Amino acid sequence: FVIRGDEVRQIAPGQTGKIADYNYKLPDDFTGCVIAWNSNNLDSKVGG
Amino acid sequence: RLDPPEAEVQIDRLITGRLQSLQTYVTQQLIRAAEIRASANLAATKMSE
Repeated sequence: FVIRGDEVRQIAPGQTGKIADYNYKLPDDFTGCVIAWNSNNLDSKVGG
Repeated sequence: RLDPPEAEVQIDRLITGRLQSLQTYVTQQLIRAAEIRASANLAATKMSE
């Protein structure tokens, strides 16, 4: 998915925040990895 | 007062403390029971003899 650059932290397990609370929550015992990379150039439009 | 993700640590601390208390109590009871059983064997011998 695509998220605001400041919300990446919220993706950690057992953490609060709007995204982790009402959009996508990882289990407290999550086992795996998280990949996040800047997509400004490919997802940012002059008109928004 | 705490979100479960961090409250689990406090719960674990309390569980460890109470479990240690129970183990100490049971060990004391075992030793006391051994002593009382020795006394009871002596009392039975005294009764018989």
